[PDB]
Amino acid sequence: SHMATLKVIGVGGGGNNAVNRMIDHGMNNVEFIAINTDGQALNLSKAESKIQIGEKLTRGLGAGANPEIGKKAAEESREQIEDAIQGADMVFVTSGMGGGTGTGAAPVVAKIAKEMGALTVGVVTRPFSFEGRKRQTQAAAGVEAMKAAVDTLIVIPNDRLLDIVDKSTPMMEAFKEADNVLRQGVQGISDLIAVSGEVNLDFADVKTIMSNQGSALMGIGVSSGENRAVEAAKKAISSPLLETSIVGAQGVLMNITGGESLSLFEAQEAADIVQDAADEDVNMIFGTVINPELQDEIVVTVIATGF
Ligand SMILES: Nc1nc2c(ncn2[C@@H]2O[C@H](COP(=O)(O)CP(=O)(O)O)[C@@H](O)[C@H]2O)c(=O)[nH]1
Ligand SMILES: [K+]
Repeated sequence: SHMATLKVIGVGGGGNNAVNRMIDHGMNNVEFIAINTDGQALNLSKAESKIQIGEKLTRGLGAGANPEIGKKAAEESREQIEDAIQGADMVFVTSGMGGGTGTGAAPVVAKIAKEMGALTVGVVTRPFSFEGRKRQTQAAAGVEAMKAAVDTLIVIPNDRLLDIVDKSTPMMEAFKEADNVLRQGVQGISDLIAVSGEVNLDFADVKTIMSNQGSALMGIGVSSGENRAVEAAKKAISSPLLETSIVGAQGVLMNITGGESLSLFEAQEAADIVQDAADEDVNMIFGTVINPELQDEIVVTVIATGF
């Protein structure tokens, strides 16, 4: 009764890319769905479920950077999108904003998922500044449309990738770092749903922290040794890639996983790190999992909303 069905939906080129790379990484008990106008992109997708939208509009090509085409394509394929989502308790929609299919279709996909009762999370990118103003303006319109259609939204400005690379870092490695935001969020929620805790949080706690909230932060931190709880908590909340930082969070789900050495003192330390960084009076849903396979490692999972 506890095993909520999670689906990750990539919409458009960048979304499809993220799905392919997450499948390559390995991720079980999550169903992947690839949605695109671009038939050739879908032919290369590794997702078990593929939905080609807008064939009568685009003749099987991509949207050619036109959000109107992405929106029309998704609206006309509503039933096929519904069929793929059916059964979902939680849907993550990922897309690169600024082109046509992601910008236009991802908000339609999210609205369909929300009206099917799924807890609906968007994780989307904004374009690099070097792509120019029209891409950014189109992306802004997509982001606003996404915000209206999801329960929670995580935006990754691609310009932040320029903050974490050196002059040689392969573009594909930078893209994998952006992928981690979505992948680790999904994994942390999957683990929370599946693993019974000593202070047990479940999918109903996820729904409470995320339903109808707007901006969100999802983070995981892992540390060991001295100060592990503080360091893990800091890692969970500190991503350089996020538009929405922890500052201003008024609601937090925090789950700590450790071995039998997990101390009460360090749990409070981790909670205090999150509360202080939010710089608000935070309402916390606190959970603890004891994994005796763990020795000195501690894992802190954070979901923050209420901005
Ligand atoms: N981090 C990241 N950003 C991407 C990727 N592909 C594309 N983008 C970005 O997503 C934007 C839209 O590209 P797209 O290929 O998704 C256009 P469409 O949705 O029409 O297919 C691009 O302008 C670019 O900013 C990607 O794999 N990783
Ligand atoms: K649980």
